[PDB]
Amino acid sequence: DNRGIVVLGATNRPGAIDSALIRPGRFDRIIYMPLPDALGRAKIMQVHAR
Amino acid sequence: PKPDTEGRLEILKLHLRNKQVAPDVDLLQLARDLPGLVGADLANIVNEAAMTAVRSGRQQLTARDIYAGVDRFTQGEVRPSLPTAHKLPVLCFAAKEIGIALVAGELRDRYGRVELVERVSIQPKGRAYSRTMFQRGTDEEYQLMTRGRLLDRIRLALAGGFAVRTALGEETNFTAADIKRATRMAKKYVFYYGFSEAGGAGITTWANQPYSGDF
Amino acid sequence: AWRGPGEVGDEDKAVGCLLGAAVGNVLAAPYQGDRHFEVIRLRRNGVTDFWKYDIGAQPVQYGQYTGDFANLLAVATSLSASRGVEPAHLLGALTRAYAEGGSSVSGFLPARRYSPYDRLVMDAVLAGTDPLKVPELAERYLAETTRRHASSSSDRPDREPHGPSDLGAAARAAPIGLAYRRAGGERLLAAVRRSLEFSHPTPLGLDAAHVVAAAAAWCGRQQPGDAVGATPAALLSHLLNDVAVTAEQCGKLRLLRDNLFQLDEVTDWRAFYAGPQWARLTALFSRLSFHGLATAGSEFASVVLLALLSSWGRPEQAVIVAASLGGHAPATAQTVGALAGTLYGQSWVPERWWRGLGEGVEGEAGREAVVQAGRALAAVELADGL
Repeated sequence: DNRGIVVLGATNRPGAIDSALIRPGRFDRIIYMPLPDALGRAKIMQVHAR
Repeated sequence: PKPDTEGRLEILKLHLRNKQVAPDVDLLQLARDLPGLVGADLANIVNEAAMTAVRSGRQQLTARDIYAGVDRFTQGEVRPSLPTAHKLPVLCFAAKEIGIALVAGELRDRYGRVELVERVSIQPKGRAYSRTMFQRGTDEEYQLMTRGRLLDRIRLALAGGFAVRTALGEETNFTAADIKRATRMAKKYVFYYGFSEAGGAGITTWANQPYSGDF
Repeated sequence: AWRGPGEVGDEDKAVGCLLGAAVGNVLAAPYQGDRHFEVIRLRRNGVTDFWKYDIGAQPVQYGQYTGDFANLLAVATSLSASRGVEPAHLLGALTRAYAEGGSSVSGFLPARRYSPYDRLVMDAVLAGTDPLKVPELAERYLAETTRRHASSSSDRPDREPHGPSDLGAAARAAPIGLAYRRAGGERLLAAVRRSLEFSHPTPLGLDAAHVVAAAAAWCGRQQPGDAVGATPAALLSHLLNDVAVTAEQCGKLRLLRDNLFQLDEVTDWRAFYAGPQWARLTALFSRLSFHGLATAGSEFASVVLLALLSSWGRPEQAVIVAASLGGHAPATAQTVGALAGTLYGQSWVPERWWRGLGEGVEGEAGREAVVQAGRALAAVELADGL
């Protein structure tokens, strides 16, 4: 019953992950959240600000 | 026993037995250039090559999608590119790799010990900003370190920093890592292997033999 | 120190005025925004040939000039057509030389490198804004940039004072000065004020363009012969006595007059860049410009006059020095070459620069179009205002 189930496995290591779960139908989706630059930082401050 | 060479060729052919492969992708060179890898990583590499070809809007032609699939799991993730603001980082992290590839080609001339350059990236993909990949020669060429091979390796180490210096007209910190590698290689050249002329025949009275990884 | 052809015809003078700006803008194109100590180490043999491997934001192709020389060429062609200064036709030619291709993302992504204020002004006059309300859309940032300068004193180009006191007013005033050369001084001042009515209405930009145009006019009048007319001190005295009204412009021109040693003939540029003459030149240039960036009109005109008069009698050395000074290198070298061409005709341009101009992406037809613009600038008549 994986209808709508979702697991976000926060990984602070890109190049060390189990070889079995990186297959299709599994943990094969990857999101590199980058550090913000000037624009992004500024917007964060403005959001907190208001 | 991890598969290698012929076993890696068999694994790559098994995972590419239902997908069209362009003739420009050297399967033997790809198998020799990916040592120690198993089927549980080559399947992912072929998978990501197929998905990159699908996202590229064409069939699996050219070697760039295969190289991107290899890079996605050897140098994981893709960092944002170098900024176009200011001409410093695009010049430094192109000059070092251009100089390394140029020195590799020049040492492939005359001597021939230095292997050919596969690619230079300069797009940051994980823990690094630029790369130079070397077309790993066959084994039994790596089972023995020669004096000329070590000299060529020292030159290839110094090449990136001296190329950055030649491009900028200025010394940078890019020579620090190259100096750190080349000094260790030169100490192995002089002391342990005894390739130098120290004492008139190269045999020093002291050498630092490396220890095992079990410590 | 007098070149060679002691008498130069007006045709040769005007074609040299166009071609010196052409070769300066092409030669100093990849060094925009770089500093002099970075430039003299990038090009250790000197900036003597056109560069083929620009790697910057908008990589300038081999033999290609930038938007500053595009605006100068548009000003020259519009002035030759109108026999004077008419702002409507001037902006028509400026926009015709601006909308030559790009990507409407709609900043239009111009084919050549353009100043930020120049791009803003052209986009505003192409966006329906009338070309007399400068602060209506030209105070986008600028005033907000001054309000944002309250906690930073950077020399970064993003914080350079680009606006109505920019150098684009004085970068394209040399054709106006050469056309209004024998029509007097007051009419030349009126022509310059007509020319900058849509982009640079400030007294600082007006004085910068006035100094440049008056120098161009003067250069056109005198001939490269005896030192009675060939004297940088006389040019500076004439500019100070007749053209320089503002305080900062006056002070920069006197700071030039006091100093201004004459550079010797230079063969080994690698040895020259490590020499006391280049050290003194860089010290004076750093006194006349903030951190190598003469964004202000007074600083830019003083830097142009320094690069032109410090190597008096060697216009090629002047253009190379202005290219190697960095900062706003293409506009500075274009203005120095334009003044050197108003002085000397088409005989000092080396065959390497001729072949590089001809063999580039803006070549053959472009080089002969620059020559034809010079011919039209020589052949245009005005009868003291027409």
